[PDB]
Amino acid sequence: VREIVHIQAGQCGNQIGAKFWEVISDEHGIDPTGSYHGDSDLQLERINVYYNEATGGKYVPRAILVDLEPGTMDSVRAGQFGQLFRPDNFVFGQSGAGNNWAKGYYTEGQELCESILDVIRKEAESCDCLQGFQLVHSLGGGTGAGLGTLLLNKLREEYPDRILSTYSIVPSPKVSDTVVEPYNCTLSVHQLVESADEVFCIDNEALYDICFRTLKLTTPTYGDLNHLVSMVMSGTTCALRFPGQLNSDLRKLAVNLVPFPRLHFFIVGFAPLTSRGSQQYRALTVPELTSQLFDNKNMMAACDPRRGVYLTASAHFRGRMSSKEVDEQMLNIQARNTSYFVEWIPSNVKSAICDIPPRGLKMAATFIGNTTAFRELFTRVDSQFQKMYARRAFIHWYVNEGLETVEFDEARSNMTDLIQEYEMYET
Amino acid sequence: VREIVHIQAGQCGNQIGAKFWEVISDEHGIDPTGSYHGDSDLQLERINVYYNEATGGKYVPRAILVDLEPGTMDSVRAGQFGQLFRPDNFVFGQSGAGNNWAKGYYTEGQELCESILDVIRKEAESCDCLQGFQLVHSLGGGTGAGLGTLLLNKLREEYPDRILSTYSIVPSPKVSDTVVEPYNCTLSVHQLVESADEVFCIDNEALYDICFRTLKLTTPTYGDLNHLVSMVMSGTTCALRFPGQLNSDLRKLAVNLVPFPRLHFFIVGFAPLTSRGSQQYRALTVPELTSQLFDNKNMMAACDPRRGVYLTASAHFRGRMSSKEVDEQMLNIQARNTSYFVEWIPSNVKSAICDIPPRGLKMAATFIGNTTAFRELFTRVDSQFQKMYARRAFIHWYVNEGLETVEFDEARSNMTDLIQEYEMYET
Amino acid sequence: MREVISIHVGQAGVQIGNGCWELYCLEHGIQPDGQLPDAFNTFFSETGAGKHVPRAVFVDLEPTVVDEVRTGTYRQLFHPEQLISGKEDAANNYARGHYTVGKEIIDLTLDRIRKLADQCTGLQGFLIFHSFGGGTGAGFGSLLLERLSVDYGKKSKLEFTVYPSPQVSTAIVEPYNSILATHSMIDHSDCAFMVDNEALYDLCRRALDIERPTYTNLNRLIGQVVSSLTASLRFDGALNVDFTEFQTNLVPYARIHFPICSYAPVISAEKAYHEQLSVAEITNSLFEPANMMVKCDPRHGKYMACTLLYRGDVVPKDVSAAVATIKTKRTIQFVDWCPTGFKMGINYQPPTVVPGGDLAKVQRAVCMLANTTAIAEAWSRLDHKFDLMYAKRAFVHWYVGEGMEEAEFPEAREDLALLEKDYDEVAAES
Amino acid sequence: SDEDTLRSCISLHPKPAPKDQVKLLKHSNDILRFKCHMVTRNSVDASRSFILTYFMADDTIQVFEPPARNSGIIAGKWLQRTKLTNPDTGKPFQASDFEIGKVLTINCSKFQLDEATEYALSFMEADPDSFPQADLNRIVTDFRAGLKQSGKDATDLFKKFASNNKIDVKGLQSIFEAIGLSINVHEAITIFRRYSTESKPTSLNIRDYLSFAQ
Ligand SMILES: Nc1nc2c(ncn2[C@@H]2O[C@H](COP(=O)(O)OP(=O)(O)OP(=O)(O)O)[C@@H](O)[C@H]2O)c(=O)[nH]1
Ligand SMILES: Nc1nc2c(ncn2[C@@H]2O[C@H](COP(=O)(O)OP(=O)(O)O)[C@@H](O)[C@H]2O)c(=O)[nH]1
Ligand SMILES: Nc1nc2c(ncn2[C@@H]2O[C@H](COP(=O)(O)OP(=O)(O)O)[C@@H](O)[C@H]2O)c(=O)[nH]1
Ligand SMILES: [Mg+2]
Repeated sequence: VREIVHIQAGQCGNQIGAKFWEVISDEHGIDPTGSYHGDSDLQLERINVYYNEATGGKYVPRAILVDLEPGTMDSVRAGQFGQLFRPDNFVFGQSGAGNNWAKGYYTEGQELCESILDVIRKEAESCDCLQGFQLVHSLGGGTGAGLGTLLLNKLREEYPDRILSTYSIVPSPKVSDTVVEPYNCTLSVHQLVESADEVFCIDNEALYDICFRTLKLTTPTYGDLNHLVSMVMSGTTCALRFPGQLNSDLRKLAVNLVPFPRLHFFIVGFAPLTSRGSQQYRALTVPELTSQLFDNKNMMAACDPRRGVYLTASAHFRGRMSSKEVDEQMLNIQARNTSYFVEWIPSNVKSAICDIPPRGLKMAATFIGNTTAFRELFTRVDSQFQKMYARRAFIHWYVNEGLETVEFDEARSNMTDLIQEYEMYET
Repeated sequence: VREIVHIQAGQCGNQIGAKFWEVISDEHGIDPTGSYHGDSDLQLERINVYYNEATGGKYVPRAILVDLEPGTMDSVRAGQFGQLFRPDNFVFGQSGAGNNWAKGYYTEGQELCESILDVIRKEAESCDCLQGFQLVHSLGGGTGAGLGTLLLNKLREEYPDRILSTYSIVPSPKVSDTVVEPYNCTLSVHQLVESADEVFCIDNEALYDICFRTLKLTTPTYGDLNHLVSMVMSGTTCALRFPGQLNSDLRKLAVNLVPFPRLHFFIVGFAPLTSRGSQQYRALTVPELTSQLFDNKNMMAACDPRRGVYLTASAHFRGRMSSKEVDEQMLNIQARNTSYFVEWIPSNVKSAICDIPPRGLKMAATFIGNTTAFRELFTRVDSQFQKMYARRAFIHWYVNEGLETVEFDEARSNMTDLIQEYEMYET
Repeated sequence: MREVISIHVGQAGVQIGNGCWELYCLEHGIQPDGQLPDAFNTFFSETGAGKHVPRAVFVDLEPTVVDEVRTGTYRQLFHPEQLISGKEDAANNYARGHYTVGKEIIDLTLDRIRKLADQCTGLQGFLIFHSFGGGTGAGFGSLLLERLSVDYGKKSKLEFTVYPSPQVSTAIVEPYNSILATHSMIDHSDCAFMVDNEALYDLCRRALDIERPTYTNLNRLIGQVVSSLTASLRFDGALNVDFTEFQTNLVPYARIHFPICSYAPVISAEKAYHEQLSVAEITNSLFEPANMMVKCDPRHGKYMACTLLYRGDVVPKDVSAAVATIKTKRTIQFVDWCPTGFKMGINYQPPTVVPGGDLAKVQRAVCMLANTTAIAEAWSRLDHKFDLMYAKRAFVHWYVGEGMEEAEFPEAREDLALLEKDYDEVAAES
Repeated sequence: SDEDTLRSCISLHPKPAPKDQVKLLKHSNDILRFKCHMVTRNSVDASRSFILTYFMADDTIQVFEPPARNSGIIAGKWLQRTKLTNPDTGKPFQASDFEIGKVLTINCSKFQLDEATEYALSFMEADPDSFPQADLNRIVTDFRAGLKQSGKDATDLFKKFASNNKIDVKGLQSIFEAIGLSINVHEAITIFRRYSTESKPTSLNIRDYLSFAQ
């Protein structure tokens, strides 16, 4: 009884959310009509984690959907799992996205915020217990970055105790899909640092790179890209859903991985990943799993760990397996590469094992880590922001909404201090 | 548990290595698909030396494929045993070979070296132990001579203890397949002397000669020539793979046959060999094998031993025979021909016996020796080098890559001292 | 769901309107009578029975061009109220088309536009078509734009208008009218696109292999661009792009707004079999100066911001590689103070071909709108031509007699000079 | 080589073995291509499609894997042109051993032939002596003899075993099994190629089949 509330915002959040709800529906074995048709009683033990039950044995997910324009909403309606979602949980506006952070936060944000909050209050107060919230949104856009952070602050006010774990999309450094991203990203960073307990950063360039290097897909579409992200959310909350030899929920993750309140940005990785034709040659076991997890190419964020150093890291293993072999790998990988860990924190690598692996895979693992290599990510957006801010023109679109120019100075100042915060702990 | 890593670089090495894997697969009874369909339990004792196990009951070989152009890999994919190789082990460039040592070493070598090493590191650290590496390359070429020596330097840095045994083909003195070989050969030798523990030299002209003399072939192909090379390939590692009366591995071979750090270039030979119509009438026994082994015509390298003197020699015997018979012949062959052995080292002939002979042969033998006759081989390349080094114009192709001309002077100086080194030890 | 209203003024606007609406009907599958043998609500309204009615208004001060539609095949589709015709045209006079004759009909047309807006619950912007050289395109268009600015405020007013050609010209008084319309447009317009006939003639001759084009061929090429821009709102795609999204990224300043247009692939039926036309080929062709619908070389200037729209068989991964290759081109210039510069849109609905058309059936297509300082070359040419005529006062009496006070001539000259400064100070670097 | 082995046996000087110049010079440009797939337990490899190439000038088999998008497998030449010996017969492979529906063991891997190129089928038909599987007269005579022995009307067989009044390859096999005689998949396709009145020989018609049956 550790119910988790799912919240989606914007274009990216829904399409990732739509693909995410397919996977856990498959793992528990939920028919698209909402009726249970699975294959094991273990699926019904703690189905309360993600799904609610109606009168007619028809499982409805704890999902809330938010957008400024209905274009994204209707695509979800026609999706394969479209009938599953609760009809009243769809909350949407009737105005263009605008791709403006100030417009999304202030003008249309306030109108939707009051209606959205009561929608969440329906789901929040309908469970015997409520562990935390889970947000999927984009930072380069205007609706997810703007309205999502507004909802994030309000959620903290009403429910301070609960874990506000979020999944975010980081703008690409080489070529990106929006000009005004450095404004939107920097402004959202200031809200995210103080409010959100746990933030996972995901970059599209790594996703394209992983598919080309490993899976050998010539034309990897968004369906493939969102699916790789879809594993990670399923893996993290799996400890709640299934038994194991060492349980580790979200609150365990934050305690171990967060040494200081402001250093909580994380990198994630998933294993095993193999080309469809290559799998026959592989000898998938625990030692092979550890090889991919600590390999820098499997990281889903374009921040090479070797350029920085690690502080904390946590790994989960799924599947019936010897506990000893898992524990030995944590020791060997830590002692072998001591140059990338801080001396003043021993035992930087957490381990946990869960009984039931996902479909098709005899055992799978999930990696979540925290490292100073994020200083590369924030330097890229800072250098672009200064070139943005010197040419004071794009501020025009933000001023008309009502944003004061001092906020841009404030947003960079806090984010600048975040950069040097990672710098000093390297010593 | 003395695993050996095999690496194939270039056009020449890949074709020989492809023929090499056919023999090893045949001896152990491994299917081209990788399944085991052999006939004896003894084949499964120590297959770990050359093979890894896959999940689906297949066996994958410890082979890494290297070349600058994709043309050589596609033929390997078309090879009879092409499926056996691991798909990810194929690392290739996208540029012409160039037949240039400087271009292979500097321009394309650095780009490939980083990618190749991590592929090697996968196999190197995936096994319980690793005794030595096994490289197949040509010296007259541009890819295997240039890049092969580069990887040889890096392998020594990471793995100083392991035996870096290599197999090389020497440019022919009468007619050869490339004009600029003495440049490529001279540069390679300086890397070869200091880095590699064991080097066996092979000459194509002798491989023509033995096929015409003994095997009586008027249309021998590269299949027959590479097949003869593959015999010495399996014989040397045969002591690790099978039980015997007197075991002798690589490190035993290096200790006995190498009296001084730089005098380690070796000549190889195999017995028995017969015209394939006359094989019925041959009274093949242990003394008959001894007659072939020390016969100069059977030597795989075109450097007549009688013109120099011997320092060390070693022979292996495969099959069930008498221990006294093997030991007696080496005493007789040493005393009967004392004029070709140094007085200051007695017992110049090392022996070994292996229980299981190769398929089709009731017993077989392998001969490896070291002698001052190599001074003939280095004289041929050195004398040519002086002629075209005066005509400094060929260097302009190597100059454009970035090679500085004193490297030619440095390399010849080392080769000249190596020639002098064999001169002084004749006394 | 959400609606866009199209407004056409002048002979050119009505002529382009004819080509644009025939493409909409074929794409959606609507018969010319309004019946059928989705995104219909975006451009069309359901009359109650089977017929569909479009959201468009046709305006001209002379009846000939409007009466062609009234007697044409498409006459059944349109509402008689939407077809508004004056009595006598402006005779290539801005003053006549603004003060004397324009004000006779301005409030009549505005009622019909406002009446159409009542049915548009999700109206997000307007589309307006002009010919700068014509009297009605400039004089009447300025009066309509000024009214709509105060009538509706923060509603996007996007314009797609015909710029005078560098050398090809049909009206002598053209430099006078274009400058006068420049002053009214620059403050009120949210964003205005430029195309010129001289560039289209060369494109309609070289790439599309037709030796003797007419206005009819040029109008269909214009129609393709409008359909591509509106496709992201009409149909599904991996990356939806709205009008507001276009407005924010393309314009860096208030007065720099002017973008340019391009389209690819533009090819004949014969050459289609010889080229695969993947994402790499179409994107590379968009950047050559030959494909510009405005006859100005981008190499003279620099690029501020660009937008690409992809239709058909396009995978997002291949888009990133194509644009990344674009970034490596030293032949392309960007200002340092704008590093990203790109927004990409991918839509699944492929282009629709026309019976008796000029384009082959390409499975995928791409459209580009970009902002560049190269347009400053065009403004200088018009500025120099005007000065010679005004120095000797060659046509002032015609304008003054029709309500114009002469003080307007130096003021409209001054604002254009300020605008040329604006493009120059943007082109400066720090 | 093994050819050199025979030279060594025959003469004290192993004079070079003569290659069949008549066969090489005539049949240099003749190549038969066959589409095949693996019969293996691996689900991934079972879905891989291959094209087999047999050279008549020198009796070699070459196997190529066409590139497939989003397959994740490095396609290309799967087997070089090789002088391979049939494990079933102990003799070098010949063109008569290549039959549609016949499973061939190549590189001790198991391959099932699926389709053949238009020239390969036409060349096999043009020389019935070397390709009994394409000898239609033998098939027709055996079919007529079996029908007479069974005493079953062909019209009733057509009504019983045809789907939508058309006979598939499986349907023709079913009819042959009902009579009591075997038909190879190559023989059925030869029947379809000769008799079927469509551009692509995938089905037979009632009057057309009766002409073949009577
Ligand atoms: N590209 C293009 N331009 C056109 C077309 N028809 C007219 N034009 C432009 O229109 C200009 C002539 O002015 P008009 O077409 O009469 O426009 P107007 O504002 O209505 O002028 P008036 O008739 O006096 O009211 C020419 O210079 C053309 O550039 C057309 O079909 N295609
Ligand atoms: N990987 C992935 N990225 C997406 C998807 N949809 C949108 N994005 C990214 O989200 C970023 C901003 O999109 P935007 O429309 O502004 O989202 P929103 O305004 O927050 O709703 C773009 O750079 C896209 O690359 C998707 O389905 N998959
Ligand atoms: N014995 C033998 N020699 C070969 C084979 N393939 C190539 N060679 C020889 O290798 C020499 C140099 O070839 P090259 O392609 O430049 O070798 P690489 O560049 O070092 O890989 C030539 O003289 C060839 O005759 C083979 O299969 N067997
Ligand atoms: Mg007019």
